[PDB]
Amino acid sequence: KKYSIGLAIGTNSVGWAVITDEYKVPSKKFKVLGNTDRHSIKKNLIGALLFDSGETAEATRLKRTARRRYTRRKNRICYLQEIFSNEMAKVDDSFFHRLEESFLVEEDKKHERHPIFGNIVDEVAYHEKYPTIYHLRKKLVDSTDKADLRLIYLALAHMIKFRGHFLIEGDLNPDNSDVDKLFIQLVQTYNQLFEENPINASGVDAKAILSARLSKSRRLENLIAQLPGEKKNGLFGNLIALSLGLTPNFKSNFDLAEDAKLQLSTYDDDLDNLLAQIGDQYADLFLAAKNLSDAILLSDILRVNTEITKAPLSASMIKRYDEHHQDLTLLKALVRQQLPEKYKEIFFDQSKNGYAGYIDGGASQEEFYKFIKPILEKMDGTEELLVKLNREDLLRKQRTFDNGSIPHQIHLGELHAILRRQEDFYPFLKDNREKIEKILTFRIPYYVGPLARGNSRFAWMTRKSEETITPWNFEEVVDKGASAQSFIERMTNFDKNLPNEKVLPKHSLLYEYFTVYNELTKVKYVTEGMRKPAFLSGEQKKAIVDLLFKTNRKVTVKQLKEDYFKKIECFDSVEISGVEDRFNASLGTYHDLLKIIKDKDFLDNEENEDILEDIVLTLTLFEDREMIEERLKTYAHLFDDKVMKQLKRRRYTGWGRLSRKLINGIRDKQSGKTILDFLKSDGFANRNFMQLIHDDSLTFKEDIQKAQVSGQGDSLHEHIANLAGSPAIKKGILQTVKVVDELVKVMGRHKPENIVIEMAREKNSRERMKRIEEGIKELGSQILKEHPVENTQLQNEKLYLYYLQNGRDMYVDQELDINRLSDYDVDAIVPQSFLKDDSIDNKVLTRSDKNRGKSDNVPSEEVVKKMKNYWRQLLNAKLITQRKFDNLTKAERLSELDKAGFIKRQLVETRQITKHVAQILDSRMNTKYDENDKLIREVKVITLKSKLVSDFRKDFQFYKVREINNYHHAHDAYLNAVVGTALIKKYPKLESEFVYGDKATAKYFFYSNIMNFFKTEITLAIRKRPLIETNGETGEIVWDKGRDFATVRKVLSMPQVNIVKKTEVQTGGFSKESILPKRNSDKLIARKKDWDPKKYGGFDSPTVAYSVLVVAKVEKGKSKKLKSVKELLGITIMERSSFEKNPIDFLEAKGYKEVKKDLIIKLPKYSLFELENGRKRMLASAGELQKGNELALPSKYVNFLYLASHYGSPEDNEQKQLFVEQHKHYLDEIIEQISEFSKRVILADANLDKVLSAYNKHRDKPIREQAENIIHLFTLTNLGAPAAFKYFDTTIDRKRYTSTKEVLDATLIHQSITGLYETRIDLSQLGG
RNA sequence: GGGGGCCACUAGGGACAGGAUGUUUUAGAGCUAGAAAUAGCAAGUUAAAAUAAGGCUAGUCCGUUAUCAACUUGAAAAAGUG
DNA sequence: CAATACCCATCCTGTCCCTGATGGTCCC
DNA sequence: ATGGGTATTG
Ligand SMILES: [K+]
Ligand SMILES: [K+]
Ligand SMILES: [K+]
Ligand SMILES: [K+]
Ligand SMILES: [K+]
Ligand SMILES: [K+]
Ligand SMILES: [K+]
Ligand SMILES: [K+]
Ligand SMILES: [K+]
Ligand SMILES: [K+]
Ligand SMILES: [K+]
Ligand SMILES: [K+]
Ligand SMILES: [Mg+2]
Ligand SMILES: [Mg+2]
Repeated sequence: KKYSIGLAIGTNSVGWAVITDEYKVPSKKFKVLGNTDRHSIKKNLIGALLFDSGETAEATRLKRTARRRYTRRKNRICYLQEIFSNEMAKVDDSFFHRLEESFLVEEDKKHERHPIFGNIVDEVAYHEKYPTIYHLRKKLVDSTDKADLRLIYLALAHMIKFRGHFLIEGDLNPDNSDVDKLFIQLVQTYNQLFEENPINASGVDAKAILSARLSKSRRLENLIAQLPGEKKNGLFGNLIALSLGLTPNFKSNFDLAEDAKLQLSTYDDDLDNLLAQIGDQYADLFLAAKNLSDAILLSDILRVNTEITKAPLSASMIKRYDEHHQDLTLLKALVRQQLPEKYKEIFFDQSKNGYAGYIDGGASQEEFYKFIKPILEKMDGTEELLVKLNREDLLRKQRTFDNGSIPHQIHLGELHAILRRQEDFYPFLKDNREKIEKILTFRIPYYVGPLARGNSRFAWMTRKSEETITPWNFEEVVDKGASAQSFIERMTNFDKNLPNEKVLPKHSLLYEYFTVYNELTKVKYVTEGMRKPAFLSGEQKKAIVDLLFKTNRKVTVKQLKEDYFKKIECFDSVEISGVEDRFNASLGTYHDLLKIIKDKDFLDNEENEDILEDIVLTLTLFEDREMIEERLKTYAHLFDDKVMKQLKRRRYTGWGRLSRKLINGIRDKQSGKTILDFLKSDGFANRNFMQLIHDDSLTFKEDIQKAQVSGQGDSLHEHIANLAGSPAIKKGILQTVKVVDELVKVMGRHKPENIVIEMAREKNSRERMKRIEEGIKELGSQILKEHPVENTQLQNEKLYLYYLQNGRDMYVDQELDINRLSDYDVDAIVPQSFLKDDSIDNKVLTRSDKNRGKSDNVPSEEVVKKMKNYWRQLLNAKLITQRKFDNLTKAERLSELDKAGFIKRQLVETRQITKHVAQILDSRMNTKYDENDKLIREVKVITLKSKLVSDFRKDFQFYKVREINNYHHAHDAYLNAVVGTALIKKYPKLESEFVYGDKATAKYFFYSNIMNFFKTEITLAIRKRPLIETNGETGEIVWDKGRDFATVRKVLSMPQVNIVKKTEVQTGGFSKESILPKRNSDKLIARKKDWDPKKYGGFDSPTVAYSVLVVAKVEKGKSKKLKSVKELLGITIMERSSFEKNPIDFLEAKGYKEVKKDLIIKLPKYSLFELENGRKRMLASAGELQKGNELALPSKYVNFLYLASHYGSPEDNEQKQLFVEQHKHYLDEIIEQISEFSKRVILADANLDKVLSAYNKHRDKPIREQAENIIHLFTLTNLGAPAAFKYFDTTIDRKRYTSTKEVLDATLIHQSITGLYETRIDLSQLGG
């Protein structure tokens, strides 16, 4: 009794099948438990587990961090209130109490309902005086009078509660950067550097032009237009563009070779890098430009003169309010005069998108502008209002979405101003001025995380002392250093060879020395007289390092040949091997530090090694400039303040993969030399890192083995979670392992012969729009400016390719037409006959694919000559990738080995995740070791790609139609088992390539014809094969083409297939997040304990974690007479912990009495119930059901639907077409099969009748179209939740099962993971 | 085949610190002519508070991921059962 | 009860770690 | 997006 297992691992499914020697699927009687008359049941050993997608932790994390932010904002306000407590108690002893209960209805308010003052007169007077908070803010900033303390608190609290971003380090408002003066200083430094070519900037109103609410390039065009004989791409134009935020190219301005693209948003290097070529001579010039950027940016936020107020922000908000008032008055009068019938709809209808809906309804600024633009264009006198509308500056509010550009420094300026104003009248303000400022300014450093005390699995902070941390004691109670170190050390890897050693920083000098020597030691060179290529000696390698690697950032092969072999060795022709074009490794950190410290002798002295290694470490471990300075202070005596400042400014990111103790630490017992010592010099063997750690002559290997530790073993689940993959496929993996365990238990604990596994292949429009916007603005093209596109629009392949190609053909240097995209072609770079890649990375939009060249290869050489420059531009704009660029440019460098490789890649799985699944299964099956202490592989784990069984299905007409039912997962698993076992039986030599564990034309031919042994006749550029295919060596039979195909057909035709939808408790949010308005409904859920939703609104739509069958009695009528009931009670996710802590008390609180504690059945989502005539339902909620049956459509109809819908040789195409038309009656039959199914199980009379009418309406339609829509028809029959579908143009809405009463008398079915083991409970025997 | 260092390019996972809206109740005295329904007009831009109910471990912490047929013995974790 | 239509929080900045996919190079 | 909650109409 031998057998194999076939598995199909997917993101929502795991298919499984058991096969025997004859590729047959067994069938057993399985015991049935429960209280029904059935004691056993016949099961086929084939099925598929279904489950909802595994979810990512992203949403949970976002909610967690937002939670923390709300807590901490509340704490900011609490600090501020604690500061005011005593003096406010002297002014108004209940002010903060009125504030805390501002939400409460007056009935529930324990104080006066007017918050600020507590009487109606003063409150109305306040609001008349300061219609917005910014009015009071500006007053307190500018005025010299003593203010009411409550008014002060309100302004300061408004600044603290909404403080603004911190994306700008340092302080702000350096003389308030009025744009004219920075523009003038730019002109001045430009005229300083170019006295012969000066710019006349007189009469140019830079303030208006650069601060205008216009696009960057348009403001650039305006300013350039104000300068005759001066162009936008010149030096000054490029500087103004850089100040406006564009990406100008300074190459052409200074006749550069290096492309000097600069954007102020790598710039720190990109400027230094550039300055080198033209000197520091020009630095100040560019600097006078950078400042302007700041000013321009501030001109976006502060739209008022900054010399009339120290509150430019609040003044600009008041400008908004005043223009809103004026424009609203004018608009009201205009509409009164010209369109008097619309006035109401505009100013009274909250449902309409007029001013009413804009202020009181749900209309956004954008929706209101869209609603009122035609009304303004239709009337007269609205020209200025239309101008303000198109500038997005009409009837503006003050609390909006574009306020994210307001830095915290501005709010801080106004806060500090108010403090210095009123600290003269209150002493507690003066003595707590810096404290309040710190309340506004303090941020938890990202490298500290939560300030937990041992109850957060996310926390890592170390405390210098054990006491409550506040904004003013943070630097003292918290260890910024140890916390910033643990921030990274908990996420970095250790050296795999020496597990207890930390890896080196990636940009470590020692690490880069290692990499360069390791690459340089395998180089070989030949000259004319030499007999054989030779290695570089230790002396030669040191000479190359000193002369070349320590003088150029990158060392090319040309530099090696000329600057060394010619200069030193006196060789006119030298052939180099082991390195191509240039060296991969390089001593970049050496050159950074040589620029910064300018002491080459310091860098070359081995004595300073340690120090340098520390510095880089410090520069990499930390990112806070203050901390970097504090750490580098111990070397302050070695460098000037210039060098030390330049040194603290430089920072590195990322870490290496080896430890210092491996590179330059452990030494060989006899040589005393470390690894790096062998790299620098190793006789005439020049052994690299791998050889060094594998030669038994040396002790490196033995010490590596000894250093190895294993630690604690993960559980299966722990091991799977720590894998690298999408959590959905990990859910699939774990379910697969559980399935295999249960299947082995079914077979009497006998382990299978083989296990064949296949793994399915694997918001976004926002990323697409970002890709194109960046590529086109980096490109500098106005095709996006004239052709606007929305994010959704990029879900079209051809249009997305159009924008990625800048509207040009990719094989011809010509423009493409948008409206002609239907006439163009989308071609694969490397042909899909070789690389089955259908992504944008291997596809190209061209006018005609003929223009690619020959279709059997990579684009021809002529196209590459024509288009390499344009492709390089698309590559630098990141519109095409480097892999795409390399495949496009391969003709100047496709070989037969490449084709053999592509074909093998289509068949041999190499994804690491599938190998991990194979490793898990193999280590669970094969556990014993032989006499040589080598693993005994009883169970062979084979892995296959989907194309094998796909091609098998299409070649032998075992077609799949996914929409008919869920049987195709299990069928895929079965075919996988069969194909894999037969394949390794026929060619055992291929075990290496397909089983886990330890000429180009020949392999091309072989791997292309590997699957031909199944066929009877093969036509290959006609040969015929025997009926019985056997193994050549063993003589064992692998495939009988007369009998085994019939076996496969019978297995696919079997109607009983164990589909099991995984029952899962629901988790996540309590309910819909929308805070609904007050309503007289018990569906409303209180957002806080005392906030009765009928007064305050609240949530609805709670999510049921799982339902519960309650058999009890409830009071009835005014007499409270106990009446026995049996019903489904949905325990909501929020009620879950309370219900589980004590279920009797929970249920009695809900109203139930005398609950039978033993008849309480937990029913998760998708719980299975069987009713009459085999009709099945799954629990969707406590009050709704999903379809629970599969429609087992016969195989002839499945194949007919495949062929007819257009889901080879022209003669075979004709035979298939002829079979379609000869079996046309199948159509009606299929309908019949659906109807009898629906009437039996679905029970949607209206829908089935509408569908029958639709089918009888389109009987004259073409057969292909009718079949395509019959495919849609199965949405009515499909397992699971009902959904709407369309038969041609008729739309069928979903019939829901809005009542769960019937299942209380049906039979509940508990299934094991495979569905082979059942427990069935007659629920009709409960109640009375 | 499997594994490693490097280079180049991409696709995804995880954690932290922050920003702007939104929503909800209250506050921002609506007025007049009618008894009222209702008519006419005025006004509107702002704020406070909450933003998973809440928890104990009381931290400027934690509360939406992963995991879950049934049954026996189990406080549970977990084994066992056809 | 049955059918029907409607609703559903959104957007953004920064710092950092990790694997895996493809191509290439040098090795065990 | 899907698919369960909700109010409306009946
Ligand atoms: K009261
Ligand atoms: K000009
Ligand atoms: K609104
Ligand atoms: K190279
Ligand atoms: K860093
Ligand atoms: K010094
Ligand atoms: K879920
Ligand atoms: K879950
Ligand atoms: K490699
Ligand atoms: K916020
Ligand atoms: K009001
Ligand atoms: K289950
Ligand atoms: Mg809270
Ligand atoms: Mg708000």
